[PDB]
Amino acid sequence: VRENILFGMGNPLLDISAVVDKDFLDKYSLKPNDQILAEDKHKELFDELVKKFKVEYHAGGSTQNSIKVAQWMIQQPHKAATFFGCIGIDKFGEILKRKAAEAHVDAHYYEQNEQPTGTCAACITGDNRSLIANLAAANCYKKEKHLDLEKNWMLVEKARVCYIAGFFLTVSPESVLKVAHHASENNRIFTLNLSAPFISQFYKESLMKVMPYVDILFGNETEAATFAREQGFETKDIKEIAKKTQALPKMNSKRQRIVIFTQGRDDTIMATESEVTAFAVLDQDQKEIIDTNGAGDAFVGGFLSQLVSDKPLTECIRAGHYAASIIIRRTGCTFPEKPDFH
Ligand SMILES: Nc1ncnc2c1ncn2[C@@H]1O[C@H](CO)[C@@H](O)[C@H]1O
Ligand SMILES: Nc1ncnc2c1ncn2[C@@H]1O[C@H](CO)[C@@H](O)[C@H]1O
Ligand SMILES: [Cl-]
Ligand SMILES: [Cl-]
Ligand SMILES: [Mg+2]
Ligand SMILES: [Mg+2]
Ligand SMILES: [Mg+2]
Repeated sequence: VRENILFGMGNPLLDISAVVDKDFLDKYSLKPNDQILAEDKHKELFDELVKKFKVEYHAGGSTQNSIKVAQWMIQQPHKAATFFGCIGIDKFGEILKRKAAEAHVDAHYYEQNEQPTGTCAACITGDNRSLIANLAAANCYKKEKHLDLEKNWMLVEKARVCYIAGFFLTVSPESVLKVAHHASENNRIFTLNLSAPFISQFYKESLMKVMPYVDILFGNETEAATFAREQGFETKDIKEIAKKTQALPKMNSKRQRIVIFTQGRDDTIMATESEVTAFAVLDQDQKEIIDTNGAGDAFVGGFLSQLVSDKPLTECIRAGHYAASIIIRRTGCTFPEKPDFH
C-alpha cells in the first residue's frame, strides 16, 4: 500500500559460496546440510575456502532476503519495505548497502568500526549446502544506539506488518521484544521465523519469551521437529505439532495465531484456531533446483507481500509458492526484472 508499511530487522551478511569436497567437510566437521554460527575454531575455514576453491559473493542475510523479495512482489511504491541491521565500514559493507538500494528497500544501517561486516560461508556438495555464519558486525547491533533513536523508531511506527527471523534472537532479544510489544499494544501484525534447529535448542528461552506476541510463525519441517522435541510436545507428526504450536499462550486476544510449516517438495501446512489444512507445491520439477535455503526466505517474502495488501491467506500461500519457485532455481535470491503474479 504505502511506504514503510512493512518492517524487518536482522543480520546483514555477505554470502561466500563454493562447491567443495568431502575432505573439506571432514576437516571442519561439517554436516552436508546444516546451518550453524562460526566459532573461533572456524577462522581457518573462511581463508581456506577463498584460497582453494572458486567462490562467488552475493548480498544475503535471511531477513534481508525476505524483505527484498517482498518489495519485488509489491513493485509499487518503492520503499514499501524497511530494513534495520548492523554492518562494518568496509568494502563488504558497501556491497550490502548498494544492493539494498538497487532492491528499492528503505535500509537504515548501524555502522561501526570495531568489527568487520558479517559473512556466511555456503559449502556446497551436489544438492547439499552447509552454512557457517560469522556474524561479526551483525552481532554488534544495539537498540540504544539505533532502534531507539527518534528518526528510526518513527519508521517502525509506520508499519502495519513486522517480520524478524529467529536468527536475530542470538544478537538482540531486547530489540525483538520492543518491536513485538509495540505491535501487540497497537493491534498490528508481528511475525517470526524458527530459522534453524539451533534457535529452538540453545536459544529457546528468548524464543519462548517472544512467542506470546507472535501472530504468524514460519518454519520448515526440521525446525518444527526440533521445536516440538525441545518443548516436550511428545509427537513428531507435522500437523499435530502445528496444532499444539498454534495453541501456545497468546497475549493479544484480538488475533488468533497462524502457524505455517513448509515441507520442501511436500505440502505446506497451515494451522489456524479452527483447523489444520494442506497446500500442495505444484512446481515439482527437481532438475533446475539450486538453493533451498533462499527458497524458504523467498516463500516468506511472497507471503508478506500479500498480507500487507490485505489478501486472503489462500493468496498469501500462492504468492509464497510463486516466489519460492523463482528463487529456488537461481543463486543469491535473485529474480527477473518483474514478477508475473496478478
Ligand atoms: N545466523 C544467521 N543470521 C542471519 N542470516 C543467516 C544466518 N545463517 C544463515 N543465514 C542466511 O540464510 C540465507 C539463505 O537462507 C543466506 O543468505 C544466509 O546469509
Ligand atoms: N525440492 C523442492 N521441490 C520443489 N519446490 C521446493 C523444493 N524445496 C523447496 N521448495 C519450495 O520452497 C519452499 C520453501 O522450502 C517450499 O514450500 C516450496 O514451495
Ligand atoms: Cl536475519
Ligand atoms: Cl520455510
Ligand atoms: Mg569431525
Ligand atoms: Mg542431498
Ligand atoms: Mg529457512
